[PDB]
Amino acid sequence: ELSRVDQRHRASQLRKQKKEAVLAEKRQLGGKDGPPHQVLVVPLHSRISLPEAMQLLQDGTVHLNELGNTQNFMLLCPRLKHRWFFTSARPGDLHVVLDMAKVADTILFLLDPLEGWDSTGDYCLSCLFAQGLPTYTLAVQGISGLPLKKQIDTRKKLSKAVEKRFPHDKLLLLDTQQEAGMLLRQLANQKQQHLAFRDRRAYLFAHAVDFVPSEENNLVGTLKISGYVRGQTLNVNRLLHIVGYGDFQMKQIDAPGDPFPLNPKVLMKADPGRQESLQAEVIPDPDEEAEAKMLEKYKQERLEEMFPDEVDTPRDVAARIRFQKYRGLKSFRTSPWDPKENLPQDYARIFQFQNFTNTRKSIFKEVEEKEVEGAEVGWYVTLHVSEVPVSVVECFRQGTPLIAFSLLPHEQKMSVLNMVVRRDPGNTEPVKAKEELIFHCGFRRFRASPLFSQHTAADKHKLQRFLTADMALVATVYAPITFPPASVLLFKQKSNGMHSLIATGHLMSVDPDRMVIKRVVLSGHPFKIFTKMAVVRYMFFNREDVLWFKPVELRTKWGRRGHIKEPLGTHGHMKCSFDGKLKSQDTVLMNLYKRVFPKWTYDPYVPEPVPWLKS
RNA sequence: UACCUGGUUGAUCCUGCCAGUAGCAUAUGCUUGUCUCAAAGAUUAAGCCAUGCAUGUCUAAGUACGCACGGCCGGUACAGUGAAACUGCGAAUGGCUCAUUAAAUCAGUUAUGGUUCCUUUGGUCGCUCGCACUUGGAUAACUGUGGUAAUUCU
RNA sequence: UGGUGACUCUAGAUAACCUCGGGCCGAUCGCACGCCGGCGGCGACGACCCAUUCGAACGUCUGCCCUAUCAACUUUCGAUGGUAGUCGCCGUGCCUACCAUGGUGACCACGGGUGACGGGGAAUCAGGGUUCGAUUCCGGAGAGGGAGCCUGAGAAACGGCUACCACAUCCAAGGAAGGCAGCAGGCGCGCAAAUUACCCACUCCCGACCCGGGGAGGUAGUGACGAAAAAUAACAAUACAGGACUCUUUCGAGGCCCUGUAAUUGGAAUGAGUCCACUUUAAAUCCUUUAACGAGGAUCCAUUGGAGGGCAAGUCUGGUGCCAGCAGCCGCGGUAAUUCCAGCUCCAAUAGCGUAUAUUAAAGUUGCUGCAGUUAAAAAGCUCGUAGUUGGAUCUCUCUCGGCCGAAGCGUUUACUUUGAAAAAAUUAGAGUGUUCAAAGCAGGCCGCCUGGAUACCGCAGCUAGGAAUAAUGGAAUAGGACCGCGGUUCUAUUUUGUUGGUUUUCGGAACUGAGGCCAUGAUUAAGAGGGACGGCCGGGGGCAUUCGUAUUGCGCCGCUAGAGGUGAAAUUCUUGGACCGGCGCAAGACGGACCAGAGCGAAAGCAUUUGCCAAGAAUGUUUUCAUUAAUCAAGAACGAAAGUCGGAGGUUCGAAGACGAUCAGAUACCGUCGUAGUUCCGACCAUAAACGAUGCCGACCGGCGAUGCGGCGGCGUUAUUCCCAUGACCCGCCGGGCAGCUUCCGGGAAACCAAAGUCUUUGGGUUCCGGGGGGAGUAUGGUUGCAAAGCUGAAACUUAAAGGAAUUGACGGAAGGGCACCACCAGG
RNA sequence: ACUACCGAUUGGAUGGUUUAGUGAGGCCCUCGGAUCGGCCCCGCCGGGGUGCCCUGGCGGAGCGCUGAGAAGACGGUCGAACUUGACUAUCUAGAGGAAGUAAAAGUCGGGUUUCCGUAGGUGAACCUGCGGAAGGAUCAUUAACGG
Repeated sequence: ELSRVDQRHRASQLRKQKKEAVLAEKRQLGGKDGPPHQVLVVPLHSRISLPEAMQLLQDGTVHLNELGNTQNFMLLCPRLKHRWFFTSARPGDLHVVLDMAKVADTILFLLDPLEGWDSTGDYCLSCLFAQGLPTYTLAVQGISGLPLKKQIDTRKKLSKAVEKRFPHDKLLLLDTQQEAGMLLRQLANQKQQHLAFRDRRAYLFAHAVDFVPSEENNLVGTLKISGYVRGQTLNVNRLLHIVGYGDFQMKQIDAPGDPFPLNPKVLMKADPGRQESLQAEVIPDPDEEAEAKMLEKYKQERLEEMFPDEVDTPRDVAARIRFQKYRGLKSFRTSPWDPKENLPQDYARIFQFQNFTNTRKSIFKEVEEKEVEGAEVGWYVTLHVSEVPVSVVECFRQGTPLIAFSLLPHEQKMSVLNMVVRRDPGNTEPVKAKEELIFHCGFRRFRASPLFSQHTAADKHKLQRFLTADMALVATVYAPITFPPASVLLFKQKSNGMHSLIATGHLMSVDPDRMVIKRVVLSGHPFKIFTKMAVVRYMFFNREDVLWFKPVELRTKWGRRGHIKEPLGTHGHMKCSFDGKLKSQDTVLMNLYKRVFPKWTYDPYVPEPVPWLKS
């Protein structure tokens, strides 16, 4: 490039460009045009009382909103030219923390001085890492509640206790109002993490919610979700999803006056009939017994880890009947399988994409590179919803918040979701393949019966009958369609409504063509050995059983590969050819493959979790 | 401690590089009980900066009429301490960074017989043949009236 | 007057000047107060100037990294110099005016780049060196970019001002205000870096100042950057296991034997911790010192990498099965996995240890010490030639002024060596001294004293004084050369012509000159260096003209002609007009065989018919001449096979291209028939080759042999029909310079091989070019030459663990021979 | 569907040498005189020496004279910067062209020793034309020549 001025001027140009990008990013929050900065406060340890820090932090002009249980307020300061919205959460109550930490702009964690944090807070923090961190900001409370002598070593011990979970952060303390000024200054200017799962749709937080019942006996009426738009330009025709209560149609948007402007009734849109998105999720045209079962599950998992899929052939039931729908494959990787060969009535009830990647690109470019005529971000708007149950307002009076987000096109239909997911080491309870588990798949909450498979690059995926503690699996189930990326969480009712976390991951591409193959290997003990010829017993029990499964190729735990020549006895006595000679301590085994499909167990309603505790 | 080892071939002897070996410096991973030293926004961006601080100053010895004070003794010009303000000096030292800059900077060497110099130190300070037992006019400090949304504005 | 090495210095005299935007010659304060109405001691501030100190500012000599795909730069608008000025604190093209046309450069100017602030210095390192230095000390530069100022002794100052640019804060929209490359903090950038703490107590600085201020600085906080010390256990008895010793044939048994291992037993001793008190300190913290509690290993529990080779420590067990993976490299995985993943065991370092990148030593793989160039990567195609580098032998202290000495010249000038004085501290090497040891530190030690706080290095360049080998350079050869006296011309003597005005005092010194004497008067020698002469020759050395041969081709004539041409076979083609053929000729261009050699000449490319001319050329011979004139060469220049390219001529043969015919599962290579440019000559381009001895040029030493060419020398004998004298041709030697061969344990070398490819770790005669694993690639780009084709110079991105060189065997011959056997054959049974 | 070249849009933007022009602000010079003060002149007056010499105060005009002096301006100078073309140098959106890659078992299917330099065959390999090399495997003979 030469000519030192030329290199310098090119560098100055690039500097200008990246500074313009950064400045264009940072005005989107906490300002005259920006929406308020939502800060969610979690006291991790049980010794901390959030009211103490909450009143140290509340002083600036305050506006104390109130709810049934939680207490969140609005803060406005022209000194820092900053609008804050502080909302408090309790650890263990994973409902509230999970469904309102996915819209909060910055999370402030409180830590006791003596210990790191509570085990319940440890569970909460594990779940929050697994679903996505907006911005964490470490804080402590009891540092100045001790003399200096133990104070410095207390900070040292906390710094020791944090580096195992948070890799490196400074611990910013809260004891005085001036320290709260330092913290507020810190939270005003942070390297904001763009959690793209928030940004790609039009998500809105509700400050007011009013129910106008059309008919009180029908227990359904018009809802007034008024608050701030925080994602994209929100459009009426796109449907609206409430995080705990499903996706449904919204009828009207108005824009009233904002409650808290930084420097101190008209309707925006009604939904046209033809341009509306239609609510069509499917195609229109068509005590000690539990302990004993748990021990049986333990024995089954122990049997299905040292032996992969060894199934003993029953001598009562005929073998070609019990494995009627199975087929044999020469090689798992290379042998073709038709994805449209055998389909039930369930895949005649979902929606398929001709090309997912093209559709995802088109939808994302239509969101980003195009502008719609809806209300812009930062606006204090009100949404009138035609169809909603009453009880959500009751929940709005309980203490849980309401968050409503406008969906992408084709996000309400049913499809076959595939979730890349690995087991959390905190839980060790054996989970079978077709169990009913709760998915938190990115603002959605539902029980499902998934199917676990390997996460390889090939076409066929062998079904996993149990969840492995290190291998990363793919959970496949009928589910409402969601566009990746998406944080995915797996929970189970342990006892008394305690949601236990098992596994977490991301959402992979959604398609029904990803077939899952269930395998069964049948064992046989070779009791006669010639050179490259063997006579094997106890694999079948009839005579026509060997004749039915003639073309299937036998393999061997010691690596030999063969194919059967003839049946000899009336019982299961079987002549087999081989590449080489078997050892005397050897077993032959034959692979049988079938296509397996997930169960249709989907329901959007979820029970409210109780506060989590350790056994 | 003036050192070498594996790798071309059927095998050998070579040229020859690749790789290993030791250092030293930055980053980073994993782990970390004592104790004494101790580097630390140089590299990328000599990019941008919210807020606080970083440069002030009085002796017996320039100017005291702020009762601001305890306080003389009373017509005692000025008893004392002394805010403020004028005056004098400093603020050009220090700190910071390495962008510029290739006989430039810089280093040793010489020169000012080609110059400037606060301060400090020693000299010089009735050499001059031409109201002074004390000269003049202001201006702050203070009193009082104000302007401007606003300033260490006036 | 006084002084420097040198003044246009300092001092003195005279004539004057001395700015109204002006120069000094106390209209000042404090402290005690006191003596014959007047005189006074001490201190503070001040002041024109001088000197000083702290500096600043310009100059001087020497010393920077990479680049030629940067070779000419500078000068209209100062570039180099001269004179006068302007401005400046001064010296100057610093600026102006007038002149002159200069100044720098292959000793690399000018232009670029730099991931450049320079140095002290850091890391490594035998010796040499290589790399780094933003960074606490010194010097410099800048406060977002440029610019211009105020005030002041000192600023082109930014914690001062004024503008424009770029950002950017408060508005009441009229305006106002900026500058963290200061300390903390944020954003941003990133692989990458700490507290919006406390204090002026230490160190020092500032002020009016025994008092005030100090994000300078100190002190704590974060801190596995790096560095020093150093715990995680010690002893005894048992209980086993081994090893030796003794007694026992052995098995076995003992020891006042050894060595291990024990969630075995016993006691004692401790620190990490929790905590008091003191000390520390500005107040603290820490370290140090005390009470109190505080330890049985089944924890107050050590990690990080590894166990195929390099490279220490397992062919241990289970799982996965050329999958997953491991592995820097070589490689492993395809089922007994020595390499993956676990367990156990073990190794390495150890409060540390992995990885990535940069750089260093290894790398004698950047070579000055100290590499290589026949075949592995490499010597230019060849010669000339400038700068550069290098270069034969030779030669052994004094005359005046002052007290035997000091002053003055030295001696042609340097390089070299040695000494001396100057060369910042820290860092480094290093002396001393129990920081408890140590890294450190500069302290400390003894009954108020006694001491330390050294030293060495500090390259080059510049001063200094000796040395005179070695290496340069000079002193007399048209003799206007030295040393002495004998004279002239001119300018001058600073005192002796008491005081003088003087034409003259004398004396002596300087520049040009005429003879004389004097010097042992003055020229080292002739390289087994070179040049140049001269003699006889010698050669396919070159050019011009001339001449000859033979073949081929064409034409004319005669004769016989029906086939001829070609091939492994064939076929295309010519011919009955008349081929091929045999002969007589003519013409056209070509080429100079056999002679022809391990010969010859030429710088190489290359050069072969006779004769003449032209100018060369080596070697030999010389008791010739010049006397160092030489070797190799960046730049630059002639020649340069074939092919090619421009203009002409001529075209016999042959022939790129192009046209036929054969040959087939697939032939398009293959073979034979024609045929254009070309091959030839003349004049210009082109400048490349396997341009090859795959071996730069010059010089020295180092084995043998017996042939050849040229020249010379010495010769028994043989031939010119015995030769009448010399003279050519054979034979035996010797010398010099060549062309080559044989052989050697000269020595080299990886070897093949080589009398050089030797005299090379026992490494240095001079010099030129050039190579750095293999590809990309002699490619792209740029410059330059060329009509063009092309040539010369010439990368990188990316890519691989080999590519390569010499020699030794033979699995195998689809290579050939033998030889064997009534389990093979002949004759047969 | 994913890369990465070329490129229609002078695509736009910014900087360094610049040609020409314009030129903020400071400084210097020439001016200028908002004002402030003084020297006079009157009118009211008090004193001394004998209405006259000078005094203290007030107010007035006399463009009477004098000292200081602000704004502003011509001119010089340094000079940031602004506009216009050229040389550039760089950053940043793009219709399209030519490519390639993963996905379709979809349709049709004998010769040569090895080179080097040039020129032609069609760019290269290969072949041929001309000139060169070995880095490519030497068996047999060779005294007389006089009459």
